[PDB]
Amino acid sequence: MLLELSEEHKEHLAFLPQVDSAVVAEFGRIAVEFLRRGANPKIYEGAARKLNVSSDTVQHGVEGLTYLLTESSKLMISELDFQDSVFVLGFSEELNKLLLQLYLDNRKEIRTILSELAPSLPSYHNLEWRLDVQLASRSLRQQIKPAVTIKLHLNQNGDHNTKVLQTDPATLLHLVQQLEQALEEMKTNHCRRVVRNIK
Amino acid sequence: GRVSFLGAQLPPEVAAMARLLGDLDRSTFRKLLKFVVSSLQGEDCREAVQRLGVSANLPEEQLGALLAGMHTLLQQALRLPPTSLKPDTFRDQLQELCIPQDLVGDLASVVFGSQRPLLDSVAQQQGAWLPHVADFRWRVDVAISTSALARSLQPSVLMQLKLSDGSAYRFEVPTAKFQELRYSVALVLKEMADLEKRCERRLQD
Amino acid sequence: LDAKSDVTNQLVDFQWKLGMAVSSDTCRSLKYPYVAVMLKVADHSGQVKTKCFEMTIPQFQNFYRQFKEIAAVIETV
Amino acid sequence: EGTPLWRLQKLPAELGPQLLHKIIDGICGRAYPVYQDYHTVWESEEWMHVLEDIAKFFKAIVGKNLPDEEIFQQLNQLNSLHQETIMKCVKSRKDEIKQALSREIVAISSAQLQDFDWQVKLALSSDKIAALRMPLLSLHLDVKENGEVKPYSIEMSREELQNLIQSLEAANKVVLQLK
Amino acid sequence: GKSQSRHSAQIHTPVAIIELELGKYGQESEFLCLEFDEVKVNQILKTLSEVEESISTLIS
Amino acid sequence: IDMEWKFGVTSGSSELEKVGSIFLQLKLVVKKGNQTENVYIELTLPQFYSFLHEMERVRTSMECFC
Amino acid sequence: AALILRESPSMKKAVSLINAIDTGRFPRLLTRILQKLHLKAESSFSEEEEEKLQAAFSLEKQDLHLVLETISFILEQAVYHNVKPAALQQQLENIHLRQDKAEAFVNTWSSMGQETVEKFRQRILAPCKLETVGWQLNLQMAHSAQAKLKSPQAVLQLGVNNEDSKSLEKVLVEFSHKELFDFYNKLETIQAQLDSLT
Amino acid sequence: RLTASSVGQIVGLCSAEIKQIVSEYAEKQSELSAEESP
Amino acid sequence: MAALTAEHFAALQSLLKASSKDVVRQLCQESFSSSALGLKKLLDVTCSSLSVTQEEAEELLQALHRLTRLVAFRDLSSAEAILALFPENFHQNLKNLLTKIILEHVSTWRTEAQANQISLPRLVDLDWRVDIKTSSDSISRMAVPTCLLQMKIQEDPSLCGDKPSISAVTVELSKETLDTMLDGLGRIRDQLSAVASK
Repeated sequence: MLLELSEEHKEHLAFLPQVDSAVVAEFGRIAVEFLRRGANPKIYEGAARKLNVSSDTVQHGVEGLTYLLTESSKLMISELDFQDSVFVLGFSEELNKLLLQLYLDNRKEIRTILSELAPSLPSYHNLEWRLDVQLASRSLRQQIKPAVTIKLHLNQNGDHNTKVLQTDPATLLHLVQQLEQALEEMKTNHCRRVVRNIK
Repeated sequence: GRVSFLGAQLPPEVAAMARLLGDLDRSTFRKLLKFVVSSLQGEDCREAVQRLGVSANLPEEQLGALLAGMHTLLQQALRLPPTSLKPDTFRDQLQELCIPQDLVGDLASVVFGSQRPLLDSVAQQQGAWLPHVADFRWRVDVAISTSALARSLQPSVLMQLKLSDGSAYRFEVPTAKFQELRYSVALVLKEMADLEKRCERRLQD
Repeated sequence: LDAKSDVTNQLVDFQWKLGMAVSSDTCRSLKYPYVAVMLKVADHSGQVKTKCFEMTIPQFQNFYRQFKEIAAVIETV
Repeated sequence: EGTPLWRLQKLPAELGPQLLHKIIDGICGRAYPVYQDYHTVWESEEWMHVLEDIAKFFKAIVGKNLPDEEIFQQLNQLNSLHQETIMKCVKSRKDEIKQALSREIVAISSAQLQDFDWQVKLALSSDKIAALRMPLLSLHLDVKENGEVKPYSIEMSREELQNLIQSLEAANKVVLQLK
Repeated sequence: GKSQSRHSAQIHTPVAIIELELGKYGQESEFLCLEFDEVKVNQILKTLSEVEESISTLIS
Repeated sequence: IDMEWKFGVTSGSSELEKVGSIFLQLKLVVKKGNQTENVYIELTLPQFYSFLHEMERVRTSMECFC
Repeated sequence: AALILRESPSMKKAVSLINAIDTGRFPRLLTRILQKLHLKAESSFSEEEEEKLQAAFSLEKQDLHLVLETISFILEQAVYHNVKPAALQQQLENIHLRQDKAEAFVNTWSSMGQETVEKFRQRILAPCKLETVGWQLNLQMAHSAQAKLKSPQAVLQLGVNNEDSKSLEKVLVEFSHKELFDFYNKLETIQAQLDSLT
Repeated sequence: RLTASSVGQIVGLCSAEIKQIVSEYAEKQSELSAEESP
Repeated sequence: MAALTAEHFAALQSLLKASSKDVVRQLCQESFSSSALGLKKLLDVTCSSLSVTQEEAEELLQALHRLTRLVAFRDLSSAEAILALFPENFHQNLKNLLTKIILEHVSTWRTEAQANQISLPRLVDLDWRVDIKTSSDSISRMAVPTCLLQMKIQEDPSLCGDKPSISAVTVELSKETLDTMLDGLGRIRDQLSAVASK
């Protein structure tokens, strides 16, 4: 509920306090880059070349800051709780404000990234319907057998899957009648109480 | 000035049935109700229905509508628990217009009879989407030697899992991954307990 | 159920046909000879498969010559 | 041990034609004779052997189109009555056996067509438009490949159907003159 | 040329192994392996000889 | 083409709390035509010993002619 | 019978060729291998990397590939026996290897030897492994045949890596409170089994 | 890693069948090693 | 379904209805082997003979199978150990009967369990046939040893579907591969012998 940090993880945050906020902002930008465009340790070589700074501790610091951002956006905890949490790191008030602002400005994008880690389940994408009536066959020449053709599209873990079906008017009416009941419960007292008292 | 449990607007199936059952006797109706109930547990009882239709000289077009009306009415009735549906409101909604007085007794007996626990038990079994675990067997080994290592001495666990879908899975599982799995299970138990606590406290206000 | 004689396969019957292709959608005078073969073979399970393929005249005569050489070599020792 | 029909002697002269003709019917595509009709005269594990022997002997005799005498001489050591039954059976329905043999020749291929059914329909309206009125032909195929029957389905409109008919008629112009 | 097996201690009967490269155009090739002895090899040779004779007699 | 093995000891299972059943696992990289296949097997102690003796016999019989 | 080294004409040729190259090109690739000796799909040397290394040596790919194979085999033997660096220093020099190669070998072995054996210790032989764990927590409130529910439910996803097919499948499982408690008890029993090896 | 006690502890289980199997294999030498050149 | 509770034990207050112990032993030897094929025979026997519904058979099977599995798992070779698992008020004239029944036939369950352990496919039989390659298409003649090892495999029916899936394999070896095989297996055998003598 509150980020009561781990000691071993805290030890990796010791690099930043001995570093000015000017490079802490760059490290935060690097964390955003690692989330979005991916991680490349060659950037450690670039940082060493452009600053003569060891790659190992820079990697430790960037990964620790990124982990802090991820587990802070993962809960949507309020700003006061975050300020209380980082008060133990012995960080400058300006650096604390910079960390809080950087966390604040990139919560929704992170939570959009994290939502792809949940189990992947079949999901509705699109539906197409065609109406046809059978008129002739190889055994009967004059017939009337109306049917409704359905092409159902589902997405599973990023792929497109298709199903071909068929139905009759009465079954279609039953389907509509049941699915209308499906989305009529969310307007009832029980669902309203459940969805309101929680948040 | 109340909303019936059968939806704000009565489905055509039950509304039409109201006129149809106004001439049928009580015994044939009771037999049809028995057949409908036997259908709700998943048993096939088509032949008995066909025999009844043949015996009573009933067109299929009317028997089907009557069966659909009864099935839909009972299905909507059984969704709610008896706490949310009292007999008083039940027969008040069942209001005589186009309704017999002698059949509501049968309706109440079937809904509030000794069969209700069975219907709820099977009804409870309808709330499932994904497979459930059927069995769990394991075997822990202690690797002593290997082709790529004279003495390994690495504990390992072999796991086999079967699911109600008929799927069987067998795989290895090292120790660290096992610890991760155990911690995840414990965390899920804790969060489920939290939700169980919150349900009573956050909805009885 | 363990016998050394049968290891992989043993064909049980051998059928063939002779015919030539006369015409095709992309060519109305294709007109080349060919020879086909049908093999039904049995594995250790005791079942019977059915494998069929098609050959040409040069390939068939190569096949026959190779089987002739095999017969000679197996006979000598 | 002589001709493969040597195992047929145990069966008396009276129950020969039924067995033989029902076997030929089984070869052509109908059912085969059942065990519970002649069980007393043979054992199952050898009943299968005699069944196969009769079938293969008949197929070979019909395919190679032997003369009367050579077929007659091979049956010299059989029963005094079975010989004429066999020869009359060959004389009667040789053409059916030839037709079955010719059909089996087409079995030399990756897949064969077994049977089909077509359904015609009138598409009235769809989600895209409500004035479709599109006639559509559905073609169902049951094609046997390897050792299994695989169903297929094809949906065609008037243009595709016309092109297919044109190509098949082009092929038929060759088939008809090849006979 | 066979020598012996687990239980049998002396054998001399020879065999032949043939592997067929089969494949439909534009698809990965399959392989088929077979076993033979003297009698079956002779039978196959006779069948191929009949095939050759049929090829020869149909030119005229 | 290639082979691997693993020799270990069991110390429990789903239905027995304590047991010391020994076992051996093998992987055989067999060239199934142009492709490659892996064959995974498990052996018990007597079966492994019999297999080793049979391989010794095969080595004896395989160097008779030359 | 008693030979840690399988000396053969291939190794004689290998020592003849290897002993010529200077010490300025040896350590880099050799250290590049120890981190990737636990894999046999390919070496740490891409097409272009082995091309430039070949250009530097200016010999056919066969020779450098064979030399790399011999070094990899030596390292595999060393990790198989978990030898102390002194054993290497003593024994490799016995087979006509110049001292620069021996020092490059021994320093690297001392550097990251125990990491290699720890990496191999977690190696697996079975074709299926569990790689990832994920779960989701939901509350179910109503369905077609019942209403007014307050029942929690849980879902677990298991990442099973089908190493045989070089592909990954996923298993979707569903639980209630009682089933999850039984699963937890089973896992606790397995844990108690693993605690007898302290 | 498995501590040296575990290496010793493993003896407490596998000795049930190792003792008999090694002894029998040494006894199996009657048909393997003792007489193979009759 | 439940744990070791009073529900099971009180429900087990119905086992004296039988007159012969043969039915009791049949129930004992089919409950310990719980399975879909082996459960149905118990269902039929109970329903047909004892004139009861399905619940009285299912819960009783649950109790008896759990007892058998628990005693086999713990290896309770002393009668007093089993005595610790029962309440005072539960029928003692039946508790002693169950204790004696368990004691008499424990070894069968202890041994048969080891044959059902999960594992990779297991060898059941093998055969080999040495062969000589006299001639080939690309060479007119030679005389080269060759080996053809054939093996039999039984896989668990569950892991393959509804089939028994018993397969046979054949591998054609040469001298060097056989030598490496034998050297490795002899090394393993020497390790085992050293462990035995240590």
